[PDB]
Amino acid sequence: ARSAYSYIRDAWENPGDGQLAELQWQRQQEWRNEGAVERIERPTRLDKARSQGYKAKQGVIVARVSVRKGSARKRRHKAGRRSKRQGVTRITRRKDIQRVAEERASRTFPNLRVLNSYSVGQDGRQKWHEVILIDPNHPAIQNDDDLSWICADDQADRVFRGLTGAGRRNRGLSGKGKGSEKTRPSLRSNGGKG
Amino acid sequence: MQMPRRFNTYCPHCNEHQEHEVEKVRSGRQTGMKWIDRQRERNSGIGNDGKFSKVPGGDKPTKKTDLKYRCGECGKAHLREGWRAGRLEFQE
Amino acid sequence: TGAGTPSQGKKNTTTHTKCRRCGEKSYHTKKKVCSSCGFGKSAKRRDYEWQSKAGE
Amino acid sequence: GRRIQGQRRGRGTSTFRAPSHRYKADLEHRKVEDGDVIAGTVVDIEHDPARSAPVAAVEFEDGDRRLILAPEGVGVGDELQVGVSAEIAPGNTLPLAEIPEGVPVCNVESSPGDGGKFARASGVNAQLLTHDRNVAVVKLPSGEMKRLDPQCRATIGVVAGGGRTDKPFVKAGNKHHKMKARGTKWPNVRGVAMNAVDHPFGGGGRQHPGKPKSISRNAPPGRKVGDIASKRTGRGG
RNA sequence: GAAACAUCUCAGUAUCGGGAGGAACAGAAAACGCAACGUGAUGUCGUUAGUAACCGCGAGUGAACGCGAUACAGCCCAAAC
RNA sequence: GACUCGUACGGUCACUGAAUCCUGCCCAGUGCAGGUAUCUGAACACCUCGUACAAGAGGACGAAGGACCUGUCAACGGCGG
RNA sequence: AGCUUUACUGCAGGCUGUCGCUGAGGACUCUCACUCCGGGAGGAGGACACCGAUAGCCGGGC
Ligand SMILES: [Cl-]
Ligand SMILES: [Cl-]
Ligand SMILES: [Cl-]
Ligand SMILES: [Cl-]
Ligand SMILES: [K+]
Ligand SMILES: [Mg+2]
Ligand SMILES: [Mg+2]
Ligand SMILES: [Mg+2]
Ligand SMILES: [Mg+2]
Ligand SMILES: [Mg+2]
Ligand SMILES: [Mg+2]
Ligand SMILES: [Mg+2]
Ligand SMILES: [Mg+2]
Ligand SMILES: [Mg+2]
Ligand SMILES: [Mg+2]
Ligand SMILES: [Mg+2]
Ligand SMILES: [Mg+2]
Ligand SMILES: [Mg+2]
Ligand SMILES: [Mg+2]
Ligand SMILES: [Mg+2]
Ligand SMILES: [Mg+2]
Ligand SMILES: [Mg+2]
Ligand SMILES: [Mg+2]
Ligand code: NA
Ligand code: NA
Ligand code: NA
Ligand code: NA
Ligand code: NA
Ligand code: NA
Ligand code: NA
Ligand code: NA
Ligand code: NA
Ligand code: NA
Repeated sequence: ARSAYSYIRDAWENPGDGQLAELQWQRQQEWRNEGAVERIERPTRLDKARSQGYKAKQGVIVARVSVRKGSARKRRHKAGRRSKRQGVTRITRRKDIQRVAEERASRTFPNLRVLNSYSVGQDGRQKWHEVILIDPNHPAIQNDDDLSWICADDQADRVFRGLTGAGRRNRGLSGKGKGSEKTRPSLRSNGGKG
Repeated sequence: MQMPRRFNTYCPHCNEHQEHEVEKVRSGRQTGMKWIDRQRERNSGIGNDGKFSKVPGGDKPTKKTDLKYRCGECGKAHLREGWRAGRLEFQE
Repeated sequence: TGAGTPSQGKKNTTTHTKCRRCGEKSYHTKKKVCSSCGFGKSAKRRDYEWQSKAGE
Repeated sequence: GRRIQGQRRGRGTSTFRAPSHRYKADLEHRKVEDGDVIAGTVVDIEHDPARSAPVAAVEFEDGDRRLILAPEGVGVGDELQVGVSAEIAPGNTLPLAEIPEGVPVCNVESSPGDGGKFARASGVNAQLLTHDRNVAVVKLPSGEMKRLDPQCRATIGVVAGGGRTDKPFVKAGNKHHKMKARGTKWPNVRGVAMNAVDHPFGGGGRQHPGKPKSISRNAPPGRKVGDIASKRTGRGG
């Protein structure tokens, strides 16, 4: 039979309808008054969190992060530039807001490592994402066969090197075939043309 | 100059002389779906758009003759070289 | 007044001093920042790629 | 070119800033839970460096000592009041509603409780005209008819120092001393006296503006100079 | 550079911000598409090829599948119960 | 964030440059501003055509702006045959 | 190279429509988001404004 989780999931397919709609219209009011990064005791979207690796366990942390909506906040050129490079308004960043969120979170918790993140809505001027972080030093995690992998040294600052899930997707690594000639194994090894 | 609306002449399709009717080529309408149309949309961005930033040329003092010759029997038309003519009016 | 020799006479102000962190006489005692190692501005040591030829 | 003077201003550097650290008080109406029972005595009359007009030191019944925007005719010893029931005399502050129409008011609040915004310069005064349960109309010193919340507090009387503008500065030095007490760069060089690079009116073999002086409202900073969105110019007709 | 120059080119180069390791990254197909009764995770090397593709269709720019090699390795959750 | 511990007797933006006698005529062009029946005026949504969808073509509505009208020269300037 | 402009091409900026935030009953009411004033209670404003996106106009300010 359906899991209880499936209901949380099925409700979030349309955050603008039903009870969830009224829930958001309410939460966001408190959210808009919270800070850039807020640690929260429980995931707002349980199905999604667990689906992404979450676990009600010691060393597993979650924090909601809000980032501004829109294009790049860019400064107009202060020296000679050909028309092509004189833009300001339409320039957008190559890293998506969800990735900016994962990074701001990880910096808030210097000892933790980003495991994954998911969207929890947006109002007219900002987006909120809940990031799941892990304490690579807690034995509760060092002894977990499903998460201890994030304890290895080579997983340090994984979010800053785009090893996150949203990182790899944003790096154009989803497709294993056509279209990923300039993305795999890395953007940089491909001359940064991806 | 003046020009007969109809007259006998060679029909390249029938391969035999027949009465043709002369009409001025009316411009067909563009679809905006040709390859060039997609390149304009694709290649236009921030700053100058290269070729797509250029504007219409000018005019020659007199234009050449742009006509269609329709074979009165088979109904098929053919084109011919044109010649400079300040004005062209048909007779009947 | 000439901007040359005559304006050289008022130069008795101390700015750049021996740096507590790198030992170079680049610690601006008024700004409290080392122009050489970045002490007082950066936890990380001051360093730029333009300090050497691009392919080296 | 180079940024024009109007642009250097915004950066808020020393040259353009006001000598705030030399200012006495941020004149604002007192707050009263209600009742109006608040009253105090004028202890002194000081000079206000920020407004070139007198200000009054006042001690209230609850120990609070604060400078106040003094109207004309207030002297040491006098007792002033602040509240809904305050007496209707010069120097007292009460909401427009409790104020009788046709009475000169000063230091009027835009939003009730904001502390006073309108009519606070030397000798000026607002004019309460219409009352209502909803709107209290006041005629500001500019001549405009301002619709206001009757709950907006205001002081009775005209501001002190009236007529300050009647005497001419006579000499640059006097202007200098006044200018030094304000957030203003002075003296003023005419744009037409500058180089093209420095101002849209600069350049030429003789002094005259390049184009016409009336500039569009939409003009960008760096170009909005001269007669801004003038509806007309000159004195004729 | 295009014998000017704006797209293009120089070049995702120089330079800047953040960060890992002894190597990084990638990686067990919602692949390929010599179309098959076929191949079978990923890097890399040789080639495919200056080919296809781009481009004031100017100057210029420029892959991939496959193949021959190197080395090979395959697994764990979420949910159902 | 400056102006601003400021509020039109303010402060901003310009021109002229103490006093004295004065400062004519011109709103066609250009600028600014106000108005505007009508005309013109983009995109979204909407209607028609087209396409089992889509590209695309047309229509209706019409913002600021423009046409048109007015004000204005101590506004740019003009004051002849 | 600096400077100019009704040189060519663009880029900021201002104005304006539209979409999102955004809700209840071609003109209108409301309050619950949102904004602002108030120490608070509460007041004003209010689906507009702000902000994000886009479209047209102006645009040697660059
Ligand atoms: Cl991390
Ligand atoms: Cl013809
Ligand atoms: Cl003054
Ligand atoms: Cl194969
Ligand atoms: K170039
Ligand atoms: Mg363009
Ligand atoms: Mg010098
Ligand atoms: Mg000063
Ligand atoms: Mg104040
Ligand atoms: Mg002057
Ligand atoms: Mg000069
Ligand atoms: Mg200029
Ligand atoms: Mg002169
Ligand atoms: Mg002059
Ligand atoms: Mg060249
Ligand atoms: Mg590599
Ligand atoms: Mg050429
Ligand atoms: Mg290239
Ligand atoms: Mg391929
Ligand atoms: Mg002079
Ligand atoms: Mg030059
Ligand atoms: Mg506030
Ligand atoms: Mg220029
Ligand atoms: Na961290
Ligand atoms: Na790319
Ligand atoms: Na493209
Ligand atoms: Na000039
Ligand atoms: Na050349
Ligand atoms: Na050249
Ligand atoms: Na090109
Ligand atoms: Na005129
Ligand atoms: Na005029
Ligand atoms: Na020069």
